[PDB]
Amino acid sequence: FDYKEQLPESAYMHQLLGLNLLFLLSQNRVAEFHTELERLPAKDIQTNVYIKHPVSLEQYLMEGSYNKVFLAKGNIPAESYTFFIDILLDTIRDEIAGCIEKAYEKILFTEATRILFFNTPKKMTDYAKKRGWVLGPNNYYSFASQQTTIPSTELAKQVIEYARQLEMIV
Amino acid sequence: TRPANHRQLTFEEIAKSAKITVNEVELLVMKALSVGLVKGSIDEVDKRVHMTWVQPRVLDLQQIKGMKDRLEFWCTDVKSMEMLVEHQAHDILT
Amino acid sequence: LGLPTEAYISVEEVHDDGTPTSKTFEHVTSEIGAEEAEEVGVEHLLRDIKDTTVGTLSQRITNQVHGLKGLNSKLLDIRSYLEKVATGKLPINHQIIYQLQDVFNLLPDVSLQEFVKAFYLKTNDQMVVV
Repeated sequence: FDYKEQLPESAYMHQLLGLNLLFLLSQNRVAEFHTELERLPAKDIQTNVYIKHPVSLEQYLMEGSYNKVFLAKGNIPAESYTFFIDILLDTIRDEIAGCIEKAYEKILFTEATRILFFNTPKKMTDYAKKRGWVLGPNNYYSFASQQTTIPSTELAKQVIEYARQLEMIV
Repeated sequence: TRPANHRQLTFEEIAKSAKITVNEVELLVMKALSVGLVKGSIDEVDKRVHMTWVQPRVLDLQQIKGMKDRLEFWCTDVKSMEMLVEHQAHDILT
Repeated sequence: LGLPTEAYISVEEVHDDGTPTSKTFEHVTSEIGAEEAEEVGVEHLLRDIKDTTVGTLSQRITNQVHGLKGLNSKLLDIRSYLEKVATGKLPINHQIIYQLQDVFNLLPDVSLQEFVKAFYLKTNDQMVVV
């Protein structure tokens, strides 16, 4: 992006650039992701494939079409886009979790396996052996939902503050 | 014995105490209130008794020590709020 | 913290609890009040170091702080007496124990919901006026 006038156009550039975008998505750095997209020129977002694919993955992931995100696995412009697809699957699982523990009531074992695209059923225990949302009640996958006293001290602080700014001379 | 925080007495609690099945705990609390020993009310839809008072009696040394401990805790609370207010209003105390 | 006058009156009577009777004093409530002919004098003598007979917010906050001072002092006195009674250096006074357990009886509850609701409601009204 810097020595633009002097540097000759490098056709062997978009590959690494989009691979960087994929890396940002992989480590859930959405802010930096969109900053670099903005840095990129406008046309490349819709013309090139190397960049379009990471753009497509991020767009799908923000919409919530995780099924499309997964189905995109086979669709990869160049094999270089590797190991970040894997870190991206891991991060997607983490985000699916985030959803589950922020806003659900309880997910049974079969439905947890269905929703979270875990590893083989035997390792399906994964992410409960790792995150462990206080699981266990009734069925081991009860999800243990992770969902009134006057704050007298704080109210006293604030009211005293009113009095202080009203009585001080200024 | 019970402090005011949870002085709500349940009928099952009374029954497990002095041995009467829970259909005359109402009459027991009735007579208790009538004699002037305990003031309050009976809310039997949810089966509870709100005792707001008790006939003060003569206690033992152990019970007086219990009261002393409770006074200690109360004093700690009072001093804490005292210090907080005096520290946060230092400029407007005449 | 307190008034300078404490008043007593002599009472000899057969104690209800059957403890041996002796001629001892009993407290009588005391206050300080003045005729107008003496208010005209006290006011003049104290005009130099007087406190405004109106609630300046600073004075009212001072009054509340002093109230907390006094409550702490009284609670310390009660605790010291109870400690002496428990350890035995003093005999038990049934009148004092009666009054203390009545105080505890009268302690209020704040965690109760239909009081927190009311407190929030009126706090909000007061702060709309503010």
